[PDB]
Amino acid sequence: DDVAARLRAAGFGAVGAGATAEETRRMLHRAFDTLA
Amino acid sequence: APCQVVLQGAELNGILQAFAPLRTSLLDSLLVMGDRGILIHNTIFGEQVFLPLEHSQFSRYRWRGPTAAFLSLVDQKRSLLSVFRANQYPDLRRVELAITGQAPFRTLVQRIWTTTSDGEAVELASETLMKRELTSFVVLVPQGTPDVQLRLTRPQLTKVLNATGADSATPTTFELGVNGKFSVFTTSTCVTFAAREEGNAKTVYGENTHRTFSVVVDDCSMRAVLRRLQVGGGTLKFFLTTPVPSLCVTATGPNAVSAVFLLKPQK
Repeated sequence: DDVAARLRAAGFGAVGAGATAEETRRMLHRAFDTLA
Repeated sequence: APCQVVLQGAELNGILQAFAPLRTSLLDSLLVMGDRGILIHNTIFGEQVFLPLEHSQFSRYRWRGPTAAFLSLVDQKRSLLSVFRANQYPDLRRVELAITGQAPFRTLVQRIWTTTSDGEAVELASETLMKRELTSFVVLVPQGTPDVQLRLTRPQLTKVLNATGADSATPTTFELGVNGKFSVFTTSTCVTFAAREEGNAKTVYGENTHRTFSVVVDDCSMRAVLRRLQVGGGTLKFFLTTPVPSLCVTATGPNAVSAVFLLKPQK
């Protein structure tokens, strides 16, 4: 979709689907950090 | 059970307060659970919305194995976040989440307890909801450190939101000027405050208030979204370097939601 492309161009990290378990595990930690 | 999450006393009160201002805004959402807590994701008026519940906010939180995602709705009118709904559970005493099994076939069983029993004998008092994880799911989430942060009080955020445009024919500019002068305006509205690095209602505090910028928000849904989430005050975080700039507004408070809006790309 056009939004996923926009979000990717905005720096958003992928969680789930196309990533290893340790990768999305790392991404969630970063999201909570920046979201805090 | 391998994964256990418990809300009781203090922490249940905390979660209940976190949800109060949110009303029904997150009933239909994606629950992303992992060793860090539960990340509740949604889209409101098309904008990215997130609500992080740090594991430390629960009475007990134990997580093992890969991260897991669940659709909060067990059915059209009922959700795994309905317990936390304002006054739907008057005698609410305890809420427990248990995830059993192995990816990609784990199951979430949510058990509720009211002031009509003692302890958690399980079989005893209750109301229970069950949900299968997602086998496959994808979520784009924000990351990295914002280049600028401006903490605004309730009335300040309100002045700002009232200034932002509301249509494709009325662009909005967020501008951090030379002197540390913060302004938000349209071709018919303007509002300005004085930055100042956090070591008088026109003074806003922030981080790196020396880094100027002049960003424009697209068709701006900011006001509608934030008004819907009933955000009191909040912190504006600007991510200026990525190809597409982005403005994340995190609500002020213990377990505040955030709405992330995309800014028009520059250069």
